[PDB]
Amino acid sequence: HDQMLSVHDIRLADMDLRFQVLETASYNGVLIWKIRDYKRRKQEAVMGKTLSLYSQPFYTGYFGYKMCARVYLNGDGMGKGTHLSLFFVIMRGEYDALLPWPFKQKVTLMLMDQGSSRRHLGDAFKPDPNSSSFKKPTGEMNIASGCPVFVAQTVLENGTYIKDDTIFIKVIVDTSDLP
Amino acid sequence: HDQMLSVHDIRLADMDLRFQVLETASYNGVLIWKIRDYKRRKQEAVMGKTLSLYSQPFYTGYFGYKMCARVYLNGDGMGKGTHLSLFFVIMRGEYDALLPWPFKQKVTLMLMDQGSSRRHLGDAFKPDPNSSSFKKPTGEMNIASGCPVFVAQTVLENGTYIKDDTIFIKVIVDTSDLP
Amino acid sequence: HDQMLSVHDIRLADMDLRFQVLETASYNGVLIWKIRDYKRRKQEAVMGKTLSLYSQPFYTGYFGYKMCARVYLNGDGMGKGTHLSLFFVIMRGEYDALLPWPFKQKVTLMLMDQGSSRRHLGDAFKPDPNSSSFKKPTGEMNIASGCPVFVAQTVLENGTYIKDDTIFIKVIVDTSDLP
Amino acid sequence: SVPVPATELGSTELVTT
Amino acid sequence: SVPVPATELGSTELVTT
Amino acid sequence: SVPVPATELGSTELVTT
Amino acid sequence: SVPVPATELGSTELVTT
Repeated sequence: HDQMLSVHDIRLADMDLRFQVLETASYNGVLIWKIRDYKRRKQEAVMGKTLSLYSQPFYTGYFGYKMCARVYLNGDGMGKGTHLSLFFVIMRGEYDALLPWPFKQKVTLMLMDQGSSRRHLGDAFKPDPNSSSFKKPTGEMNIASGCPVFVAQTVLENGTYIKDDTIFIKVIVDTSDLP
Repeated sequence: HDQMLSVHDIRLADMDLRFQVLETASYNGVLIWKIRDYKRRKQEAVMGKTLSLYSQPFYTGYFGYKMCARVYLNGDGMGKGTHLSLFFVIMRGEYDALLPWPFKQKVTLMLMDQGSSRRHLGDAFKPDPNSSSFKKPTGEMNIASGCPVFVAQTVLENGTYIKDDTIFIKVIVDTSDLP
Repeated sequence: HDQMLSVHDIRLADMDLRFQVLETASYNGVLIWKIRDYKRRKQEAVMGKTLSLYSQPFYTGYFGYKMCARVYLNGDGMGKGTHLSLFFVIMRGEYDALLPWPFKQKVTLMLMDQGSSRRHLGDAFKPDPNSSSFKKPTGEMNIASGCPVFVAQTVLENGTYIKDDTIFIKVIVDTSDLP
Repeated sequence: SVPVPATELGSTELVTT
Repeated sequence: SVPVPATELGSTELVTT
Repeated sequence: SVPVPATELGSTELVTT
Repeated sequence: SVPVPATELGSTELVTT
């Protein structure tokens, strides 16, 4: 009986994460990511406990690409320790066989401005036609791609971006050329 | 304690199916159905273990008709043993009282072509105004209706349609005349 | 000695069937099939002892396609119990590597009229470009293809077609576009 | 284009994954 | 004129004489 | 505008709430 | 309009009342 109870606890915990993913799932090609408790997680990134964070999956449509966002609070690569790194990730979708490849929809990475100025920091780019990040996925996720020097850490920590220890990240994927 | 554990296992299994239905639920009037492990299930249809398969429910909208798709791998009726039968099913929706009856939205049954040719096999039809399939539902589901001779078994098994032992079925329901 | 005698009897019986196939072999692209004792074999088809019968192989030429004819006395598929089903079968030829594929020669299925009227019942068709029946053979024979509703059983049993309990089946394959 | 009814007998299993 | 596949089940005996 | 690959090392935790 | 033969098997009961 004890063994079954332990299995039930694991299954119940797994279902709880499943509810949250479906609750925040989006199918309009635009992802809004809310990261609460920024202070403690930024310290964890500095200490190396958690280098990067993964967003909930989002889709261009009901049967579109399965995508997500990856962020480095302390920076990654050349932006380690001085900037914030944001990366765009292509995940394996259940309908990848019916979707055109390589991925070519325009991707815009934006950092929402929580202040009254609404001066959102953004950086738009076109997917590389010959990168492993935008090919047809073979594993669970492909190689993350983005801007390691998206926003400077000092610039981020000059107010209007961290309210209630929470940051907002917006990813916009163009769907005007997708059936 | 053992009796409650057995009840919990049944409830946990029921919830697992509930997650998948919501995960693949659609509300745009277009259903994409993925049927993996086609080889073993086609043999089961021949052996009579499972004659037909039911798709996940799909809707024209957030408060539209509750619909699904039914397929016979080995064929049904006059197409038994020689063709593949695809049937269109009307289910009882929670908002059926506010929807017009009988069902009259144009329904197109399509078989996705996984090859580079993208030569999808399709068959469009208009719902019969006086059939039990398109009336106001009284039970869980109505009588399945479709094309028992949709695609020939030999034609289906000539490549470009079964990749990784998986087939794709597309159902398109016109929603241009629905509020 | 007894074991060798049993082997000899099996080999002698196998050779006897080999003589008949060569005796009735044709190489002009036209097959005439004689089925004697129609009454007892029709009853066997009804009882399920022998559902279908296979004709002797025939060829378009000395180095052409290896082909045969398949007939259902009691009917097959949608014509079971009410019609006679005739199917056209592509067999694996020894020179299939030098022949064009898929099979595209016009095939005409005809039922000879033994009466003085000579009103032969026929049904001509063009091979399906994407069916497993007309592809390059991989096994001994491909999937049989034809008209399950070729001739009605009652129409067949209205005289001039069964003389001396024997029926004649003619298959014509066009060879005007074959070297 | 004429709809054709089904031949409901049994052995029905919903599949989606 | 559309070819129709078969319903291969069994009990097949080649006959020619 | 040129995409830059990542430096996947480890310590990845999905966060969404 | 083409007549279609039957599939006489059995279990025939004349009914008229």
